[PDB]
Amino acid sequence: HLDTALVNAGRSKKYTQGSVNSVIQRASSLVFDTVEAKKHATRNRANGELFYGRRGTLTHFSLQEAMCELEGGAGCALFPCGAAAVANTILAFVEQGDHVLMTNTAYEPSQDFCTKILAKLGVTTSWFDPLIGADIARLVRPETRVVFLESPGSITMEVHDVPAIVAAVRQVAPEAIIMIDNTWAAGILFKALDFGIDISIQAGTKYLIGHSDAMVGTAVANARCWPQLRENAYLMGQMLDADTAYMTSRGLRTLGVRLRQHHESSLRIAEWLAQHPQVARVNHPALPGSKGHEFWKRDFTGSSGLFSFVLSKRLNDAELAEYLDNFSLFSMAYSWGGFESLILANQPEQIAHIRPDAEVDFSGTLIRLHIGLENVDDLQADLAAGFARIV
Amino acid sequence: KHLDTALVNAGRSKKYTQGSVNSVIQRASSLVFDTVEAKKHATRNRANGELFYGRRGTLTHFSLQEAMCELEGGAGCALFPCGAAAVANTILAFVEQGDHVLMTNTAYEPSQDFCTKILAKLGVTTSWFDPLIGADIARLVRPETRVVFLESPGSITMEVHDVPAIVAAVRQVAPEAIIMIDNTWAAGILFKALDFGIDISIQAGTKYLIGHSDAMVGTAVANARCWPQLRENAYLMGQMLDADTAYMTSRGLRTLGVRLRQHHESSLRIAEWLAQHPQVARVNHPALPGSKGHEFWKRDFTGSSGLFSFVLSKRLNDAELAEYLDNFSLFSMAYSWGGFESLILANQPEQIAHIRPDAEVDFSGTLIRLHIGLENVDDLQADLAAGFARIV
Ligand SMILES: [Cl-]
Ligand SMILES: [Cl-]
Ligand SMILES: [Cl-]
Ligand SMILES: [Cl-]
Repeated sequence: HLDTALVNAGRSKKYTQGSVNSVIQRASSLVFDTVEAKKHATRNRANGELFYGRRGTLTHFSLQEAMCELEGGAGCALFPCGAAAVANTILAFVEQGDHVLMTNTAYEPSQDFCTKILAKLGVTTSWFDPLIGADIARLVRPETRVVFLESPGSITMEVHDVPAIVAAVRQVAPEAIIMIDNTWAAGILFKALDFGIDISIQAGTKYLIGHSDAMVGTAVANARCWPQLRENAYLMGQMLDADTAYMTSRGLRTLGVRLRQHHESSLRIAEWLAQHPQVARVNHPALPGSKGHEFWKRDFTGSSGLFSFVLSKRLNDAELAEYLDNFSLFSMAYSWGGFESLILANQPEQIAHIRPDAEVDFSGTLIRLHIGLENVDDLQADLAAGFARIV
Repeated sequence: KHLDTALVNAGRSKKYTQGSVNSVIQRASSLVFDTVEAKKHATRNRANGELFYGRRGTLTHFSLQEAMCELEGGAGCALFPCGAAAVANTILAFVEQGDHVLMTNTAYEPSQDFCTKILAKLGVTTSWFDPLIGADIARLVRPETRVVFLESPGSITMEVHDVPAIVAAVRQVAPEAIIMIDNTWAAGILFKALDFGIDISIQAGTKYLIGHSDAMVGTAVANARCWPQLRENAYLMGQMLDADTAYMTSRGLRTLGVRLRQHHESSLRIAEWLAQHPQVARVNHPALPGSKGHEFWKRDFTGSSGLFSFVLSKRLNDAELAEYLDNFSLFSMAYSWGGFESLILANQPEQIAHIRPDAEVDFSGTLIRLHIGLENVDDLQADLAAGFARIV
């Protein structure tokens, strides 16, 4: 069962050496006792033998083993943050002339990587609606090489129909590299590699770490794509420091108890918001009526704590400040996936600007919440006080 | 005023240290905005030293960036998870499809491999030059040459560029070229690259900045002209350094003086002895007279580090290689360098020839690269002497 796997994944004796957790091996240089030992390490430098710190130490090997088991992949590449994982995993599979097909609900830095970096390297990008399902077939070009998913979407939380998207992509381009940003699910609430996706990318920064105090990107690839991902990310010098690798493994151990609380609390708050006269719409994958909710219920095994809702009106700048500045428990900050609750606002035109090939369908101010581990009645009380300030 | 005082103090402003000697370690992704106005101010200054997002940095990163900018005389310092990431992403930040990169053929092998295995498929071509080409590099600059990549001394074989001659030649034919250098051997301070008209000085902080072989970090200090593009394009690739390693890099600066002076004295003494040794055909140490580009090192550097190489009087067969390398008492076989301990590695001539693109090597003996650590220099010499005894 998954809770037993979260506790045990990666904690083999060769990495833990008697402690419960892996050792922390801090290292650039790794010492070869003999020429024959150096030859053996050289041959196995991509297969978990100590060779060089850029390839990893015992601590990295342990985390890689854990992520491969939890996400069901053949290998796991480590990056200094989620944006690095997205950028470098896409880059590992394109050449000049290739085309990228990305959901227009992709995390904004992911879009910006395509339009600002890939574009000047001769790699084009086009977009698709997250609910496009099987109609994505007509958007696959002869030169399309990567299809990039993100389910639920960033900020607006639309859930893909991945079985329909994958089936349609494979009909037109069987050898396409299908990737997903699986951060919201922490890679475990949606088993992407079981759905025909080639690579599952996460900002471990969010729920894997779970305490908002470390940054880490991971990419777990199937056997078909792992050697190319591994070697091309390595050619860009991509790695994670040993101590953060340790903290990522450590975060796995409480991921189950944390996510169950994030799910329980955020769904309760979402249900209350959906009955609220000052709320026009609630974008929570687990709430019935939300875009792609039926796909979430069929394809996911749980929910995390991040969602959004649209207010009944567009706040003016004075109301936005009166609303946001005076919360007692919710804090304004970027990122999410930690133990504390956060709030951020976007006006409709701010979302429209980052929805290429699409138009927004709401006019109220959008509020994105991360529901942390605080008492749910206290968080509700905080939100209710905010509603009172803008009524 | 002097460098040792700067190494002790660089980056240790009270806003970062907050009462302790060293900067605080601020571990964060989320950084909290008290008000909408505060978020607006942070957003405007997210590339200007104001707390905004962990990917941009915390106080710990700002402290290190301030120190690197001061020590290397730059306008900004980008941070990367290792030196190879700094090289790959600093080159990538300036190239576009159709561009050409002109790189010394003595570049660090992973830097070459990035050019030929990543850049090539992105429509960016790379060609090479001999490290001693000097002013004759002009004829190699193409209309599409965007980056000129130096590494002085070179990897393994330690040839020192004539940077003034190279830079003047490039500027004459392509003044808008981005001139970069991998300045790792100098720890960015023994050769003040940005004072020589180089645009960006890159370092594997992994080596002498960290100084204990237990953290990986890359840095790239850019001049005012190139800093905004380096910064924003490295950021779009998600390049950053964890807060704790940033702290350890700043911490390493504090002993960088006493360490480098010991590495210099010990390695030059060993090089001088190797140069008199009948079992040694050539000593590649930038500080040793007669070494390739030594006169440029003496004119343009202010010190030496502890990494160098020498060529044996013969090519060792595989049995001799094991007998030699396996039985050292103090020197250890490992990659990397710049730590407190001494290391040894061997390369056959054809191995080096393979990583000298469009070029041949000019020696036939087995090449031995040494990093001279902080051990007693007489002990290290005796260890080498015992090694010579095994292959005589
Ligand atoms: Cl195909
Ligand atoms: Cl965010
Ligand atoms: Cl020019
Ligand atoms: Cl090395």
